[PDB]
Amino acid sequence: FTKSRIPDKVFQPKPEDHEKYGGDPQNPHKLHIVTRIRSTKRRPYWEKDTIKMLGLQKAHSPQIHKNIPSVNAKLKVVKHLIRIQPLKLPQGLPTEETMSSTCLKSTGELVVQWHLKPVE
Amino acid sequence: IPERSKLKFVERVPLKDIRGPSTEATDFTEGNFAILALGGGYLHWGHFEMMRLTINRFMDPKNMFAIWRVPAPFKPITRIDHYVTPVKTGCLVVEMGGRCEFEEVKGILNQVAHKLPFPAKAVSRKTLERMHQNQRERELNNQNPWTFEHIATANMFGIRKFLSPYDLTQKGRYWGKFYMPKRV
RNA sequence: GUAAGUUUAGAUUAUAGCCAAAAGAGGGCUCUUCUGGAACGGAAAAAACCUUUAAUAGUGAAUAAUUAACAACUUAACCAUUGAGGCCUAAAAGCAGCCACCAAUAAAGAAGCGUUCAAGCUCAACAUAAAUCAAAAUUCCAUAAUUUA
RNA sequence: UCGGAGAAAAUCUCCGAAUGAUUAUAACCUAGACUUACAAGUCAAAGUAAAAAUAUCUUGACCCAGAUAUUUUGAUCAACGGACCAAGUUACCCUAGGGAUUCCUAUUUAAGAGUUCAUAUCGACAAUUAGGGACCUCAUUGGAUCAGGACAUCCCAAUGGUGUAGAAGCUAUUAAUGGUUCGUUUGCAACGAUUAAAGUCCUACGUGAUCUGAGUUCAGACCGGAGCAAUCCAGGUCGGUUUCUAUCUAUUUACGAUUUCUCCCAGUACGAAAGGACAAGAGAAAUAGAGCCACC
Ligand SMILES: [Mg+2]
Ligand SMILES: [Mg+2]
Ligand SMILES: [Mg+2]
Ligand SMILES: [Mg+2]
Ligand SMILES: [Mg+2]
Ligand SMILES: [Mg+2]
Ligand SMILES: [Mg+2]
Ligand SMILES: [Mg+2]
Ligand SMILES: [Mg+2]
Ligand SMILES: [Mg+2]
Ligand SMILES: [Mg+2]
Ligand SMILES: [Mg+2]
Ligand SMILES: [Mg+2]
Ligand SMILES: [Mg+2]
Ligand SMILES: [Mg+2]
Repeated sequence: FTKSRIPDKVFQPKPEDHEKYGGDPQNPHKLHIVTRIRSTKRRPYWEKDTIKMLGLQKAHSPQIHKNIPSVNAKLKVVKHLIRIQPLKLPQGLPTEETMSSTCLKSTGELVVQWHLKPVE
Repeated sequence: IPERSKLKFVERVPLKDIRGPSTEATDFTEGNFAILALGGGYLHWGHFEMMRLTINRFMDPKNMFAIWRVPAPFKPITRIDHYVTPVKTGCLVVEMGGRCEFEEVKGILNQVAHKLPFPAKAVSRKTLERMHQNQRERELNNQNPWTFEHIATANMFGIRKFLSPYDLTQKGRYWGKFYMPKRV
């Protein structure tokens, strides 16, 4: 049992894949939302290390990571233990005023105005 | 009709060998009817005699002929007690041909196949072609999105912890010395 | 991406593992290397399989794994015409045996078989109508159950 | 102990060394490294000195003793990290502990057997993810009592087939019902006389806090064979002490029968004769179970 190298074809999407997941092959998203959803117990030690490097020690708690190849390379190692979701900014990036009023939704949207009131 | 229609004699004295898909004797050469190995097994000289005696007696020299499609026993066995000829699933053990239909040779070939050390079947050129066509047809029209190769190759689910390195090549069709036809 | 690492000083204990999975080497076992494990949950009971970041109070909540699962494909009722084809066994009849592989016809070669051989019981013709697979030893051992989205 | 070759680095497959001859005689000093637990072991620029560059080819510490006039030499210490120098035997034994106590058979196939005829009865090659059993050497199980259970059936019972005329048999299905003897020589068998039959196995030899003979196996003693002896042998033989008051669990108060022979049918059916049935029906015993005492 040794580390495996996945064929490059796995990470080359198909036209229907873009339709299903609703992601444009151009203007790719910038930030990942990564959550660990399985345990590192009974997994090889290299998988254990990458999980600690990425900060996913606690399960079901989301961490933000750069959508850059070096980060992606580690994520591919632990692809089976995590869920990757594209961070969305419906109302734009938070500013100094809106830093204290943010909330990350389950949908993947970081809203900058969080009122806890009926939409009305 | 070849002059030496009858099967020739075989000399008594000259793990992966049977653990994968065959690469030899998989195609009809001269005959139209032959016995197809459906599993991995060792053919010792005793099996060779049964094939030789049974086939030779029934076949008609005027209209029938036969040939051997496997080498003579060469692999040593120790308690050098005797030598066994290895065979892989998909191999054609013996080939028959002549101005006869398959139905005539079905009974003898099937009877001979039953007594072989490994599962086997009697297949003509048409039947072997049909089997391959059905295999390809099943793969193309399969309605299961997931397949063994994609999960294993992509290491989805952390599966390769439980898989052997050879499993990726076989793709689940072959387990140990057994061949699973329906398994796509 | 991340927070560890080298050197200096001090110091014991340890030096017999266990089981699963993977590749080899000897020859089922037995050596060698690589990976994981040590539930309070599930697999029945279950150190070693799967789910599980530590340990706290709460008469809250969302979830993970989760011994269960739904045999497999045409006879119908009919009709059968010689010089015994020769020769090795008197002579060998579709037909002891061997070789020709035979005769007209609307239509028939001799299939089993019968025959010392021919007895002939009568297959195929003519002539009529339709037609390969996938859940032994104390005393059985949860109970039951085919359809409500 | 170390070195060379393969397996290919864990144990296996093979060869050699405890040097050998050749020789230009191969100096001193000193960066950086290899290897390595320690110890030992490797390679080497620069500088200097000799000469007129070169050593080529294929291994044992410390101590302690020496030899020369600083220089040197001492191991089948080979159990090869090496005790300066020590062997047998014990069944007379002891203490501290650790352990243990091919051939069937059932399926599938069917050349050949069976005058003819594969499968009445069988049967080659094989098929079952099928069930059981260096030159020499060798060591728990009977019986008694009481039995529980399996069925892969030994007898009793119901049937299919036959190369089943009857009678005897053969083969297969079904069935676990009750039964399945007494002795002789025996140490494992070997026989005698019977029976309807004297089944095959499982229960930790089923069962030693129920009993008993061996064996394991010793303290004594002989032969035979070893060894200088003590002793020894998986070689003989004769002799030879294991006790237990039951604390717990469990258990201690009915049944509705098996087999054999004779008689009859009938010396008939059958059959050339020889020989010789079935069912139906009646009567005797044997054993087991449950009781009883008029007689003996
Ligand atoms: Mg050193
Ligand atoms: Mg120099
Ligand atoms: Mg020593
Ligand atoms: Mg030593
Ligand atoms: Mg004595
Ligand atoms: Mg009993
Ligand atoms: Mg039975
Ligand atoms: Mg007792
Ligand atoms: Mg008592
Ligand atoms: Mg004495
Ligand atoms: Mg005595
Ligand atoms: Mg006495
Ligand atoms: Mg004695
Ligand atoms: Mg009592
Ligand atoms: Mg009667």
